Amino acid sequence: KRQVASGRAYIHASYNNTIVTITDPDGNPITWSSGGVIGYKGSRKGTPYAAQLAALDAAKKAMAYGMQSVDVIVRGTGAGREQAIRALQASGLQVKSIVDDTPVPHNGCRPKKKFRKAS
Amino acid sequence: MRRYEVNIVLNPNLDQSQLALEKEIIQRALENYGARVEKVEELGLRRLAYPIAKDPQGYFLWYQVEMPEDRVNDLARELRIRDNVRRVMVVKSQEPFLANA
Amino acid sequence: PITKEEKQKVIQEFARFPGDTGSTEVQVALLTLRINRLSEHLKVHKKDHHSHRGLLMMVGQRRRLLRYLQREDPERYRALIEKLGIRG
Amino acid sequence: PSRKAKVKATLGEFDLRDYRNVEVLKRFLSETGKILPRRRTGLSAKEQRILAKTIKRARILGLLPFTEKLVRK
RNA sequence: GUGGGAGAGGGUGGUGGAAUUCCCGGAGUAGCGGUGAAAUGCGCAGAUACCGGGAGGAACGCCGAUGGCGAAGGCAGCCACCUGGUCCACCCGUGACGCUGAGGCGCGAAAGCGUGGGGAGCAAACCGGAUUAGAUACCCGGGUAGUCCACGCCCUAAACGAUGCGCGCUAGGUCUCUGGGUCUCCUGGGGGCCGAAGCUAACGCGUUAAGCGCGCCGCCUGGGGAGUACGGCCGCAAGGC
Ligand SMILES: [K+]
Ligand SMILES: [K+]
Ligand SMILES: [Mg+2]
Ligand SMILES: [Mg+2]
Ligand SMILES: [Mg+2]
Ligand SMILES: [Mg+2]
Ligand SMILES: [Mg+2]
Ligand SMILES: [Mg+2]
Ligand SMILES: [Mg+2]
Ligand SMILES: [Mg+2]
Ligand SMILES: [Mg+2]
Ligand SMILES: [Mg+2]
Ligand SMILES: [Mg+2]
Ligand SMILES: [Mg+2]
Ligand SMILES: [Mg+2]
Ligand SMILES: [Mg+2]
Ligand SMILES: [Mg+2]
Ligand SMILES: [Mg+2]
Ligand SMILES: [Mg+2]
Ligand SMILES: [Mg+2]
Ligand SMILES: [Mg+2]
Ligand SMILES: [Mg+2]
Ligand SMILES: [Mg+2]
Ligand SMILES: [Mg+2]
Ligand SMILES: [Mg+2]
Ligand SMILES: [Mg+2]
Ligand SMILES: [Mg+2]
Ligand SMILES: [Mg+2]
Ligand SMILES: [Mg+2]
Ligand SMILES: [Mg+2]
Repeated sequence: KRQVASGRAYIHASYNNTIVTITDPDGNPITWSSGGVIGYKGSRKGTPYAAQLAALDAAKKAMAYGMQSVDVIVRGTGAGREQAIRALQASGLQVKSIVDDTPVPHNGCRPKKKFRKAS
Repeated sequence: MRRYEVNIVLNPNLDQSQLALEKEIIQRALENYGARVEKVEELGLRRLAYPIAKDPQGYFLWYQVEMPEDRVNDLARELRIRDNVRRVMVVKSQEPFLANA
Repeated sequence: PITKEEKQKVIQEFARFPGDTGSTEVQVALLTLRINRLSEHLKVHKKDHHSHRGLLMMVGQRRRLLRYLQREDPERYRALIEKLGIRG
Repeated sequence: PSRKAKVKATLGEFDLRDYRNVEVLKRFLSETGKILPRRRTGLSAKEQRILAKTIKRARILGLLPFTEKLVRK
């Protein structure tokens, strides 16, 4: 119960899952979705197809709020990052722009051993 | 005594009176710490590349000075005591290094 | 630090004649200058070892020059020590 | 890699030690706030070395960005 | 000596932005996370994803290099102060004042020790999930010491160029960092690569010698036993020599 009609779409994509939030111009979310929000449970959440389904689900739930045009912002590198963006463009939502906001430290914190040989 | 440059970034939302006040305080601290002002440049309000103290702009002051280096750090500390002073950067002066010469 | 008027002052103090820069007396004088300043610097900053090496080197140089002067003309040597007030 | 050319080639005779000059310095940063490598800057060893310093200074002052957001991903 | 230079060389105090964690608030709801696949775990006391604010600690992206500095260990945000070494130009001063260096003294990565702080992230030990014939381990979730600071110890290493320091001599070529110059190029100091002569068992080294020489120091004398035993010295201990 809003009637936003213009907003932001955050695609946060890791290798294990893709979660898509859709928010008002001030960044407060409205609806969100993910691999697990659709049927998938295990590794399949990190699929590009699951990313497509997530983006589309999120966008559908968004257009339920009377959403029309969004600004897409992408965080993270993973399979189905781009596929999430593609699903979003094809969604019927008008995509005004795409941005990579993916956070990186300037040598801040010690990574886990998996992520070592880095800082 | 050595030649320095004092960069000062202030609150753009200051009115005339309070601004004149802050500048007065800067002058007084500068003099009290033994600095002589060779040249001063007031750039005014400028767009920052990122918010400083929540605010997208800043008020720029530039003072080329000479002073007793053993007293330099303190001066900067003094300059930062004020609340309305957002940035202070004191720099050892240098001869201009040109490319395309 | 050591500025130019200071250094020139000590140079013209220990010179053996006008124009003398690098005679043994003047060198021992300059080394005493730098050593004193540096040891004062190391009175605080006890944890700066990289400078302390410098101190060792300067002391070494001074002691070798003095050893030379003692060997050559004992009078100029006694004079130098009495003037600067070193050793002990 | 570096397919246009030489940031240095298009520019006037400028002070590399002026951190207060935004106009000239902004040309040495990429789309993101990252400082351009030598291929792009066209500068020399100590030239580049000085530029890095003055840029970092300008960043501290608030005149130049530390980092930016990439567009059209 | 005078006049210039480059530099993550060292010490003290400041200070900047990104990120992580935690806390407060807003919005939002059914999962998140994690793997080869999973489970533990976390989430309806509302998590994850998004926004704003706050606290705190630690490390400094791009620049960044096949780069620079240091005797070595090692040194990287920015600012100032204090300070070491070094290179060049002038050819000004001293007049062999030199080299090496057993002992001694000091410095000495990481881990470790003592006292007191600090503790975000990481993480020996430990506690769980899995995998496996079994899993102690690899993989996943937690996690204490520790990692950080001060003061005091410890003295080790693939402390590596596996190449002691100094000086003189013996083709060049090519890239590079930093000075000077009559600045296409010559000249000086570093860092690389290909190679003359020569050396080497070979690999390779080759004006940054592993070549030709001189000086001085340290060292080696088949493998295992064994860097063990005994003794001594050092250490709070671990332990070291
Ligand atoms: K050895
Ligand atoms: K030149
Ligand atoms: Mg998954
Ligand atoms: Mg569209
Ligand atoms: Mg303030
Ligand atoms: Mg330094
Ligand atoms: Mg923060
Ligand atoms: Mg909350
Ligand atoms: Mg449960
Ligand atoms: Mg409920
Ligand atoms: Mg805390
Ligand atoms: Mg090393
Ligand atoms: Mg110096
Ligand atoms: Mg002469
Ligand atoms: Mg003579
Ligand atoms: Mg020696
Ligand atoms: Mg002794
Ligand atoms: Mg140690
Ligand atoms: Mg330690
Ligand atoms: Mg301890
Ligand atoms: Mg952990
Ligand atoms: Mg673990
Ligand atoms: Mg060569
Ligand atoms: Mg060379
Ligand atoms: Mg050379
Ligand atoms: Mg041959
Ligand atoms: Mg060769
Ligand atoms: Mg035998
Ligand atoms: Mg042993
Ligand atoms: Mg051993």
